[PDB]
Amino acid sequence: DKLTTDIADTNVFVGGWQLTANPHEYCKWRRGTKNEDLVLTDGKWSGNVTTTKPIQSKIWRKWQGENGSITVPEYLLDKTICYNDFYGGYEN
Amino acid sequence: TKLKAPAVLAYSRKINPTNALMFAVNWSDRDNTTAVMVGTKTVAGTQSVRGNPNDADKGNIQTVNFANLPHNKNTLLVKYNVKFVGDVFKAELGGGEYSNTLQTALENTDFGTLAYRYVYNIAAGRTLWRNRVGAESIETVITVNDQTFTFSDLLVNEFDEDVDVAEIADMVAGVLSGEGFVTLKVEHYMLLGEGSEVFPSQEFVENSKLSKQLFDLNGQAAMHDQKIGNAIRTIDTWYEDATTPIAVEPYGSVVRNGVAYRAGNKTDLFTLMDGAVNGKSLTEEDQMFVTANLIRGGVFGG
Amino acid sequence: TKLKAPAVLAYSRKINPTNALMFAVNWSDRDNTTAVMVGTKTVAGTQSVRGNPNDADKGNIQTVNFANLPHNKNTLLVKYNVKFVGDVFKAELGGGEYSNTLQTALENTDFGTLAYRYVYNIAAGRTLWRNRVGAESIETVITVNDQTFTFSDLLVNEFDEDVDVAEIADMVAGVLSGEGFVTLKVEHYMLLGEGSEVFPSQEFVENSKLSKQLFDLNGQAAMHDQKIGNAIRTIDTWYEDATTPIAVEPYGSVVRNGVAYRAGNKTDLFTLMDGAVNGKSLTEEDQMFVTANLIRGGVFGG
Repeated sequence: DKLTTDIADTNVFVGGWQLTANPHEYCKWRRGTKNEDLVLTDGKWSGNVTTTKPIQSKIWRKWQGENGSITVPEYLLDKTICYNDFYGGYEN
Repeated sequence: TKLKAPAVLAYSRKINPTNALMFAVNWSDRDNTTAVMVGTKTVAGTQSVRGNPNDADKGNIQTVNFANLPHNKNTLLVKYNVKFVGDVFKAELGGGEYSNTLQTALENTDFGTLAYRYVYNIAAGRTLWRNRVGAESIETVITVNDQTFTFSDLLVNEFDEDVDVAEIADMVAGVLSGEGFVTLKVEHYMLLGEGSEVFPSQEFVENSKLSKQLFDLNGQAAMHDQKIGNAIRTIDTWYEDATTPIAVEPYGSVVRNGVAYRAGNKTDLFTLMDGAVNGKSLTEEDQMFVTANLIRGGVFGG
Repeated sequence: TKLKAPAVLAYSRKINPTNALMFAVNWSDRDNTTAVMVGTKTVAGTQSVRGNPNDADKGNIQTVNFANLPHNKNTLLVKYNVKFVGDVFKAELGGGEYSNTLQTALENTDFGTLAYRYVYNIAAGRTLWRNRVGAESIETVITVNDQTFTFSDLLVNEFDEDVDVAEIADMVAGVLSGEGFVTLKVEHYMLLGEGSEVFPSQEFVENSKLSKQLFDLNGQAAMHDQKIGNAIRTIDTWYEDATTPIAVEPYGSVVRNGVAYRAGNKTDLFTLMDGAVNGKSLTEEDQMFVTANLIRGGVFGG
């Protein structure tokens, strides 16, 4: 019902609309959420991150990180993503 | 049978020390005492934590509290009063069946060894904690019911036989076995050297600007009474694989080493206490341990 | 295996120096010690701050300290007692599942060299940073267990052989390898010249505050105890690309140069102690560095 043999506008047989910008606007490749990137720079986080401590009950392996970046949706940017060494992002 | 415990059962502190005030004296002139003051100094460190090495750069730079002897006197004096109190087997706020069966259970305990280890921890200067580090000579003056006892450097981890420690422990055991009380005014003289940094009790703080804050009373350097009292009951040499005396605790628990020395091997206070009430025979060292926890105090409820 | 380090693991400071009190003497009149007073001159100037442009019109009457020699004495005398203490392997907050493995991994430490470099930093003048600069004559007197030692010409950068430092290093290594303490009363006499300006240590001021605080005990110019402790442990010539002795840090980090020499290249203390308690073969120099850190002390937890 989405990959049908029609042309529609966001469909697959698209004809007539290739001339327009419609199949590249309404059918977006890797359509994701806003996605801002909170970046860890040498152990110091950029935005509203606040490093936390995991439960240390059954962790087998936990690797630490100092550089890199985490991809946070704009919805969860409102609150602190609370990055942690064991499990990355959550709501707390 | 099987008297379990009162859930409310608690015992009070039978060894009550005062806050150990610190003064600066000379080794020859011990009467001219001057208040060692807790000042604050600022400090530039190197930010050396175990984890991330990439913040080893830039300063650590924070303020802490310090207490040094002034550079005209070379001896640290520590003043406190330790009050041993009797009625040790009565529960202050616990029940009246379990408490009296525990009283009859520990009525034949060896109070002499208990009192000797307490008076030895007082007289060997174990109430001094890091202030003994680099001391030429530790002279302990214990005045008890108008009787002055002077002690030189005694070996602390072993409770070797001394006749003056046994002399004070005679009235301390007479107090602890029955009713009444006794007071020990204890003055420590350690030749720390002119200007040596002393170590008063540190404080627990959360939002303070000081990274380390020392305990003070009107600015004078002082030790916590709970720290001194913890060093009174560092007599436990009766746990499993005993090497050094640890503090008397219901679980033999030392916070610093992070391992409880009497938990998990059925040598804690509560199992022996329930056994002593329920009528199985206790050995002498664990009887002394249970009595030491009773005179330490604590809610043994649960 | 995989003996993971305790989070509470810390070691006490084992080289405890006092504050370096500073006096004015002559070169041939060494007994007449007059205390160097920190003078303080006022400077009139308006405030210029980033956060308050409205307050720049009037204010900031600042009064900056200074310390010179008096115009009748040409020699600056620096007195401090360095206290070396033993059992550097005892953790004070750590425990003994890791610290006992460290004891049995650093028992082969040549304390002789460690102590040599400590007493050489004591004697050669590493503890006299900006006031040994430009002095035509340097002298160090060390008094230790009623023994006097005289040092005149020791270049501070390399640890060359002199039997005088070695003599003291013996008893210092015997303390540090075993149990006990030793105290070196160190008096430095440097002939700078008539009325030459001297250099006390600096208290941390804010970005604003005043220009510079010099370190005062009871009005007299002095230098910080931790700053002398930085001088004594400045023995680290065993990191990769070692040009000059740096202060033994857990990360080999100097703040004033903006670089860390042992951080991030597997020669930091923490990887070496985990290698020691997991038992891989250490060389003599990095094991000596680890023992020097344990002498320095500090919390190593994570």
